[PDB]
Amino acid sequence: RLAAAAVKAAEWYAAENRRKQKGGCTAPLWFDDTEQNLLAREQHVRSPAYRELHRPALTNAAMGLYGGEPGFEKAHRVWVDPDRPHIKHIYNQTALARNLRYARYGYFKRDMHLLDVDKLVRHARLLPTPGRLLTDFLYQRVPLPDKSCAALIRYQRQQIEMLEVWGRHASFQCAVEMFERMIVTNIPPVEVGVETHGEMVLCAAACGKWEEGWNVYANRARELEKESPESFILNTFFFDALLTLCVAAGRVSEGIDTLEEVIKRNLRPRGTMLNKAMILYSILGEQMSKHEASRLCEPEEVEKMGLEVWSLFDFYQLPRTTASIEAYMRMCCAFNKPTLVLKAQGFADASDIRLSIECFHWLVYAIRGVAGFGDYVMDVLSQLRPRGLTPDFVLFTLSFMYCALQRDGELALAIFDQHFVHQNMNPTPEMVLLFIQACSNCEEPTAVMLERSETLIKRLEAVGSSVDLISPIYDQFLELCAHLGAVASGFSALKRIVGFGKPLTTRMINSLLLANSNAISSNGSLSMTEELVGFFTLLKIRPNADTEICVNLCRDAFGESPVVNDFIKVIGESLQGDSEKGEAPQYDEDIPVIQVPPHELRQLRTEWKLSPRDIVLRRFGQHTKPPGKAALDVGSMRGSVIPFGRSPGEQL
Amino acid sequence: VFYSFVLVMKPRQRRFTSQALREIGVAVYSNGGLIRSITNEGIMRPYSRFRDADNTPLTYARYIILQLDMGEEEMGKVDKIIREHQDVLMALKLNNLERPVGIRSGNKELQAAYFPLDTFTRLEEEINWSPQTSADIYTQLEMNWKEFSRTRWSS
Amino acid sequence: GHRLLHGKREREGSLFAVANDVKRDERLLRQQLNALLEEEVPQTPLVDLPGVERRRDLPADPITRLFFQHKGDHALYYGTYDKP
Amino acid sequence: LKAGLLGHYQQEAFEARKRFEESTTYPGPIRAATPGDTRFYSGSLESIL
Amino acid sequence: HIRIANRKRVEMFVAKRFHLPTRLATAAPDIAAEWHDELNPMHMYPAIIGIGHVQPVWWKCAICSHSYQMSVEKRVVRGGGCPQCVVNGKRAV
Amino acid sequence: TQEKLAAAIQEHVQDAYRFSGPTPDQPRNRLADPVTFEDANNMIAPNAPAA
Amino acid sequence: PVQKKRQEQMLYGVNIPETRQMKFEEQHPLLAGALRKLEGQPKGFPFWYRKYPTRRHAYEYRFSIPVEMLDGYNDDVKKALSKGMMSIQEKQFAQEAMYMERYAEHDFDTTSPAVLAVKRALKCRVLRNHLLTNPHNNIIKTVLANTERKLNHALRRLRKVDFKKYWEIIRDHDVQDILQPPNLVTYRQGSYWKYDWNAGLAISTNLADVMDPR
RNA sequence: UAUACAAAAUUGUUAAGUGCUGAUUUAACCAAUAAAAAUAUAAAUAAUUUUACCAUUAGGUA
Ligand SMILES: [Zn+2]
Repeated sequence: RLAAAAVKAAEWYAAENRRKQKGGCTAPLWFDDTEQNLLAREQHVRSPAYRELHRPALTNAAMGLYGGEPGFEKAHRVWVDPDRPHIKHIYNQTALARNLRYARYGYFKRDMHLLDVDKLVRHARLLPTPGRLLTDFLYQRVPLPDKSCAALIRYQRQQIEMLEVWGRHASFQCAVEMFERMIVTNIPPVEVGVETHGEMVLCAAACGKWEEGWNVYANRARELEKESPESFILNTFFFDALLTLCVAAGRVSEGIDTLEEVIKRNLRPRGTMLNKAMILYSILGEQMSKHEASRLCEPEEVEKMGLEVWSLFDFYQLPRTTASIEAYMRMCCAFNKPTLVLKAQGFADASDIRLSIECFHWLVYAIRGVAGFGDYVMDVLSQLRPRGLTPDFVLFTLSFMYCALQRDGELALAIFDQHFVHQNMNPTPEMVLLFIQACSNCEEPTAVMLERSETLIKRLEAVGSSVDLISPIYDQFLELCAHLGAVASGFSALKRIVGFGKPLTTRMINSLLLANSNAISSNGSLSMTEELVGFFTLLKIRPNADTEICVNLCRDAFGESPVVNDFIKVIGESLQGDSEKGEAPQYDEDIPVIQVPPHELRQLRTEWKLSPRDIVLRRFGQHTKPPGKAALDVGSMRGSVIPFGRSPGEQL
Repeated sequence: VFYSFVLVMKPRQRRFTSQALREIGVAVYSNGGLIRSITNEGIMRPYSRFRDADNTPLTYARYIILQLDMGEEEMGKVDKIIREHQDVLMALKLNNLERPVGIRSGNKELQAAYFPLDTFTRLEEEINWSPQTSADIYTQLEMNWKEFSRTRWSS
Repeated sequence: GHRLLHGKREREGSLFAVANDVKRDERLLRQQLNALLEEEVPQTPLVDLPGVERRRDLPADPITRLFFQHKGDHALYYGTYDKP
Repeated sequence: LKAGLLGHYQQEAFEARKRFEESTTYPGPIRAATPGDTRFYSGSLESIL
Repeated sequence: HIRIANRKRVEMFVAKRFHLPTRLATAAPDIAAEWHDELNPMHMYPAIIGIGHVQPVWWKCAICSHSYQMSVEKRVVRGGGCPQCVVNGKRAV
Repeated sequence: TQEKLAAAIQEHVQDAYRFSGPTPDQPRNRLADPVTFEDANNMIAPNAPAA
Repeated sequence: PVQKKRQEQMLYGVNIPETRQMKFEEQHPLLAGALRKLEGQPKGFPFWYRKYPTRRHAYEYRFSIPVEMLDGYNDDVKKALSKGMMSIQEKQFAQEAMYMERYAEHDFDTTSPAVLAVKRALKCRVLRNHLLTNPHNNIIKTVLANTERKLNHALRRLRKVDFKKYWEIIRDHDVQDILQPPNLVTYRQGSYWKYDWNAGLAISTNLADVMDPR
């Protein structure tokens, strides 16, 4: 419905423009909420006062003649705009012209009345906490406008998102206390505007409080807008904050409603807003797919809505970025459109898009249920290197997931042989399990697959792990040994299973029996059959129909031992009894294949919210304890430095 | 025990005290916490007291012990609620339970020579012994005292 | 597959047993590990004389050679005094 | 550059060359290409004659 | 560091600037007189809840008998009232 | 920006005034001008004599 | 003391001696143990000890308790030992253990260059987060400066010895310009690149693997 | 004139108390923080930042 809303808003805006032109000719069908701000900025920077204030230092000829005249012997004071510097390397580490110390908040306190709070927040050293900042501003009694209030709240929000997950509540309480102070401070004149409310919504989104953010601050902003006509107009920033909150809280219906409201209010959306809309549609599609797997907007309808969002992206002439490509790929993966995923990748690579590693994650995940793409996967992996990117464990896991789904095996073997071994990274249990599943379910497996599986298992055991996939990993390894005929390897993996302490499984014993059956050449005989068949009685493990089939195959492969015949009779009787008790014979269920999206693949990285600019600019006031007189002292230089000094040895 | 809390409250009516305790318990459960034990020590005679809600300097209060297993983020909220409750005259929080007090001050050898699991698994009563209890009682626990405590009034 | 061994500690294969510390002394631990690797089946122990790892490292002086024994790898980590 | 690390760098270069020869080896002879001309010669510039 | 009504631990300067004069029980006694003593949590009361508290709370009307949900900031700063009272006033006049 | 530019220009004017060297003492300025408050204030409007 | 704390945090029973009685247990027998009637009948030999060599392999529960040990225990005890009840130290160890699992060479590997880099970065993050709420801690400011310098050294060494992991870390954690020259005056004299030569990291690239040396 | 070589810690937290606007003094638990790149010959391995009431001030009246 978003495309219909867009065209309806465009035609209504055109009709209103024509009506007002007649009352009072091409005009945009929408309204830009940032054009007036950029125009004001351009006028400000082109104003003569700004150009005169921010001017280059006077040359020696401009200052005067030669030197020695006080006042005209050095260039006068030079002021620089940090956001748009007219010089390079604003700061310097000379001896007599150090200006880094002159950039802390104490020096700007003097001109706090004319101060731009956003500029102060972005460019200052040893700033106090935002609460103390607001307290100092109120103590100085300056008329804080909406921009200043929003800048203070944005500084608080930066602190919130910098802090850890389990340390957000105190910062959010500080933010709400600051909001209350701003509301109740009548003097000096302090206004809480749409931008400030949007920043509070952003704080609520960063903390993770949908109930505290959507029903409180957005509601307050809407009430202010309806109470005061045109004095509290909602910009694109407020709705961007609303969409951020919806994405953070998982709300999809509210996000769609907010985007539809933006479209209807006859103002153009933002690229970030459209990316958030695509993310919400992807979440809805994933939920629908989960519901269908368990087995309510129609899947075709949600696919059409995603397509019309992508169309609106160019309808409003909004440039697409890497985040846009990632969101569209995620939405298409949720809607199962690998052709559109590939088309989007081609379009991104066409004009100018720096494809991130997540884009290739989605590319590999999109074709998981499609055959005849192993060469495409290999070419993607090869092309990763020229793009400045390197494959990681997540991408290798996705590739091996594709290999296991397509049960090709040769592709997984080639990938491991020519991409992974060069990485020298620790494999993950999911990666190893997927590799072994592909190498076992493939057709015509080879001994090199067994060697690679053993190498991967050894490396996984040598490295650490937190998850526990040991039982399925060894079960698939035993199935591979069954398909290959490696009875010795299958029997030796039992020692590893015992060392891990995991109990044996009827599926594992069936794999051992199948290995004995199809290892006529290498080794195996009636003695091996008896030794394997003595497990069900001794280990009290229930037999199975696959067990009966495997033991009959082993019987036909080697001969007729009386113990084997008695076991066959008793297992036939037990299977008949189980069929009488139930309706269908039991069977060894296959191990499920992981098909989870890459965004929930157990990322092995929490968060690093570090800033190289702050580290180099020594924000927060780092200290190094420099050396003292040791470097400065050089001794007496009356004579030359000779060995053993001037007076070698002395007696007191 | 993760956290202990001793609440000194004004001896209001039974319904009001029950409502306050119910609110505390509901807050603890809603913040993803667990209550090991909640006990009422009755109304005692403190040496000095001064109410905050009623501003009456009178010596009459009730003591309550509350054992909790909650994370720091939610324990902050619970502590704020307890301290801001009008009925709670004075709340003291014992967080020095999983680690013995002043091992660092005691000795460097004892700084890393303690096992937190024993203190964590034991209740607050075993961590801080009451005057009436004794290791004699503790040893009587495993001595089959039922079959022996039969002639305790033979004289 | 190549792992660069940067520094003399990594070239000499320090265990770095101490958690998150690379500049910690390790000679005592290595000496005790070699003592464990020693065998108490005829099992002749090794004398306390300072030894060399290679037979070619024995001193050319015949008298001095009596004070040195050829120990394969237990000759390393010799000495009682630590760095002053 | 510091000259005290020359011996260590020589040792590392020798080890790297030995590892290269041991592992990569030489996969067949390569036909020698005829060398071209170098623009960068020493001395003053020469006349176009 | 002082405690508001010996309850709310806050810093001295911020308390003297903002916290102390912005309490509902202190700044607006008439508004605080309508506080609901049963539906509201026992840890929330006008002696510690400020004027700008945006989270809605329960109000018991004084003119009529009606318990409603309104935020303190809306009731004090922006101006709020009893929905039943305002609808009855609309019906009458 | 207007006020900041004015302050910067005043700082530059102080730097230029530094060329003049140390300032002379009060009596030079005091004897420089024999002007009175009467001539100072008659420029705007003539105030009536006190009654 | 700091090394003892780190060793206890990384390993399971280093503080327990052969006699199985710590010094604190020697001096305070009552505070160390209590009397419990129920015998440890369910608790036999741990047949799953092969998969938990160090504490970093079990950062899912409090006190690094393996999941298998909580079998005959109530869901209340499971929730009490769940992730939400972990302390700040436990959560920081969980983060560093995740990074060690990602970039470890073996089970007891805590001194890999990548592990050192990530630990320095985490320490810098913790110190900066502390200074965010306590901007008047001079000792913490100095410690943060020292930790940042150490992180820079670790990152340069990791970049020179193993570029794959360094690039992966940079891309994952979005610190692209974490290694940048401070001053143009010194940079244009080649003192930022002379660090690689002075640190013994000049010739270490394996040119054949990444390019053509011809 | 030239030369003679003339971590018992910090920040925060909390409790009491004096003051009576800033202020304001002590004590305690808890939280965070101690080591971790190459080399001693390596000729600059090193940063450019941080920190009650009066009388006279200890005398009276209350
Ligand atoms: Zn009413």
